[PDB]
Amino acid sequence: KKWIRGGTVVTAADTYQADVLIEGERVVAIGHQLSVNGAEEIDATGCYVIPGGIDPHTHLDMPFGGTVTADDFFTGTRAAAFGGTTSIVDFCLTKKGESLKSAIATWHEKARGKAVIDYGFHLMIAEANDQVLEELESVISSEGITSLKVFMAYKNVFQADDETLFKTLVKAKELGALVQVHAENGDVLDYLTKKALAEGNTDPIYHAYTRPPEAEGEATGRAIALTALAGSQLYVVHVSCASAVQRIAEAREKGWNVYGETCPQYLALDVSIMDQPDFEGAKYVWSPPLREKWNQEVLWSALKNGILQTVGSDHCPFNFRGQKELGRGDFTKIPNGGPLIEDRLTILYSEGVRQGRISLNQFVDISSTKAAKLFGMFPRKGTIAVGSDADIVIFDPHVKRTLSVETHHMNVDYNPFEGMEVYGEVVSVLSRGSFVVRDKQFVGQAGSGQYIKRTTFEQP
Amino acid sequence: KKWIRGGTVVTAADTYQADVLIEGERVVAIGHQGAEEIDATGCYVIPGGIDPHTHLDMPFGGTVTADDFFTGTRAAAFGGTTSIVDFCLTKKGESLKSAIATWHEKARGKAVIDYGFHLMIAEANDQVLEELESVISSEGITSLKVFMAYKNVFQADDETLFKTLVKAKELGALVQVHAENGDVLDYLTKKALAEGNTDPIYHAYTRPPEAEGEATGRAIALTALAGSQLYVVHVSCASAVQRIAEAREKGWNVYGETCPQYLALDVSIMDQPDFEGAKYVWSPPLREKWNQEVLWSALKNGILQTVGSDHCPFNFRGQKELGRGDFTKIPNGGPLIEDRLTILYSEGVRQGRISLNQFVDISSTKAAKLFGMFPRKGTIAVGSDADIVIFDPHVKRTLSVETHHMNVDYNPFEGMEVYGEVVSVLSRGSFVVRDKQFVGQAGSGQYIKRTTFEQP
Ligand SMILES: [Mn+2]
Ligand SMILES: [Mn+2]
Ligand SMILES: [Mn+2]
Ligand SMILES: [Mn+2]
Repeated sequence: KKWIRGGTVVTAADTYQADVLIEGERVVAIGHQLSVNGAEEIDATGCYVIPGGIDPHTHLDMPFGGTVTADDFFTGTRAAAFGGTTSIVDFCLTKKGESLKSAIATWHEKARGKAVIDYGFHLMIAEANDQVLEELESVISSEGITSLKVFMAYKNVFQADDETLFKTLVKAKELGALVQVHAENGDVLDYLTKKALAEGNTDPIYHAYTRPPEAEGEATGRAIALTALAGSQLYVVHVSCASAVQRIAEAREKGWNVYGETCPQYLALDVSIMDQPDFEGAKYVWSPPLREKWNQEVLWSALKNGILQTVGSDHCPFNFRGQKELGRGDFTKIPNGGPLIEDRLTILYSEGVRQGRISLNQFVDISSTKAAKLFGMFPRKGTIAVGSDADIVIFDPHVKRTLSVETHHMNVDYNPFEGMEVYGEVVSVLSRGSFVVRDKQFVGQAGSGQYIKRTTFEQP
Repeated sequence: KKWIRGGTVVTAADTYQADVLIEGERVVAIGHQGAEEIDATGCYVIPGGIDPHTHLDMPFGGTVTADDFFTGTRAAAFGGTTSIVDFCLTKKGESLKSAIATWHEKARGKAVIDYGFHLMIAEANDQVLEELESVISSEGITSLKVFMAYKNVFQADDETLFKTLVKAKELGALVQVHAENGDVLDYLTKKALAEGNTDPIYHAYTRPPEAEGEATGRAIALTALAGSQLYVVHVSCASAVQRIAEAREKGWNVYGETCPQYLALDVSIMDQPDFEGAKYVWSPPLREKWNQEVLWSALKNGILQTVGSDHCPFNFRGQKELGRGDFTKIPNGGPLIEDRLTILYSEGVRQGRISLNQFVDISSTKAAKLFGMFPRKGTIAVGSDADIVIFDPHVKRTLSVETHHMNVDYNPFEGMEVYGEVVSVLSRGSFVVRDKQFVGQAGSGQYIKRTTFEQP
């Protein structure tokens, strides 16, 4: 038994002052004057009390290049916890000619004992031959997985043809699974990529100009069209640019079940930061690339008027030295990815709520709740109500602080928002009503995290 | 020397009454005040049809298209058209020159009217990208079909599609696309068989408009990315006109074509008892009647700008019969070459959807300027080849197999009451048809070597 009193609680809907009362793992009662017989106090006067961040886009301990992502399931989840997030959903990668159960098995072992907070998996689909379509039944029922990434880019590495894409959409309809897509046209990027090399433009900046917004717009559009044709449901990850928001809007006007996600870097960074003398642009090499500043407003507007509806990290980080160095000679060999898991929550807060782009209630919805409802964790996660796992987060909105590698908790040598002056700070984080962070101290234990078995798809 | 007097001449721009004067193969002077007279009092005098979408003597299935380059071009001439552009099909692992060679031989001696070639592109590996220079300079070819559908038969991936667009930019070639998503159609197709829906009607429901809208959108997006120029063939539905419109508003060089069947027929005609729907099996399929208005509006306000037949005909007996058991085997195609000109007239001008001037532009001129045959073809001016057509707008007549000139057992517009009739057709100032008689000779037709791309 724990007792948070003094807090102003904030959810996707409600904003009120009251004490919450946790017993075991779950919130149990909310109000004035509860029955707190002999239970641990926690003072939350002055602070906001909010549900835990859910971060539906994480690639922890992944290979990309012959090298692996810096954070593991321990370093990763900890950093998430530090930066306000209590539950992640990671991308289980399948390898053509692939026991689907054996890939999953691998991702479980990658977590077990390391993870401090709760976590779930998405399942990547490489080919959708008869073999794989069969296995999908097992996984949705037994293995607690009900969402499915298809990459339309990374040619000869992860890329899938329209066939795979469509068969997977129609199955997903049949089984009740959200399909997700990395919507860029591999084929046009490969050509532009191999051409820019032909001409000796090897700098990291040419990572951005070799995958123009027109190519995201196109694949997003395409993936929407098949979803329409299949009668299925879509979640475009990482929308970076206006060309795609346009395509998502358009479909959601015709009432189809299309969904959208950004990340902070597209909300808070632009291309100009890559044009930088020495290898400094490799800090920003990730896909889709950073875009022109015009697009930040459009992305924001979309979140605000409910056109996009979740925010993830796409945390996939690599060290500037040694790792992002593989590829001094050419940008194709820069492993693509950023360290974004930690600051996410608070940049949403500081740049968004605090400068009047979204409401405080939307900030929760956009970082926590809506991601639970799409990925079938609701109401175990993503809210403060009676029954809900006690994934609470006390949050002090008055602190002003500068984001930095000197002070962050991810296991990497840089921070893409290095130097950003920012409001808000994570005081304490509970996961199923146990401290992971207290007064900004790691009091958690490795292995405490539990796998979340998600339910099948249901609108919002 | 020939002398057409009494005519009211009609072009893409002009409408006036005057005598034109042909000498040799070319119009030579026009105006008021020992040469062969031809009376055109009462009739319209207009430039020859150009039909930029023909598949004459083509294989599809293990069978071939009914009309050859003789029967075909004659029928065109009968129905008002003087110059065609046919689709030279390339096979993977393909001497590009040898494919062309084959398409020349298919014509030589058979063709009665003038003709050119498009070049199909199957793969755009280094080999083929190299050859393309020879062809655009030497072989007179400056337009290129890539099919995005017919999986494992003609279909190209986005790679081939993009490379070709960027090369086209580089050489000055119009790229053309058949814009349906092969992949989604294959699934829907093999699924509709799984369930035992083998009637010809399921040809239409296995390739919904959404899939044309998609490939159209897609092929437009690459064009933007390549800075190259596009011509979507056969736009059948609103989903694609939408996509074309949108790009043209942003000022890219995207072009659009329909055919009469999509202006004048709808799906309901397929739902018909016995194998009668197979008469309408072709790709894209007939659409709901809502779309005909949208297509017509586009032509009118200059969103689409050309009209072709996609003439690719097969006999209802024996040939269309190939797939009584299942619609995948029905060779996809219609007999559309002959009536095209006059359905554009009667349904379009006559019922007040287009102007008389636009009728020429939409059937003749604009196709010349996009395919690089202008001003040799597609107008009545001093210098232009005398591909004239005397045209009587007052005749009422019923379109029928009993009376048509294509070498096939049916007519898809069979029974349509229609205004207008082709009296006489000149090709380079020689009669191909006189007072509705075939006075032409096989082999008289000449290959037209087209120039590179330039706007409009
Ligand atoms: Mn991605
Ligand atoms: Mn990702
Ligand atoms: Mn076609
Ligand atoms: Mn065709």
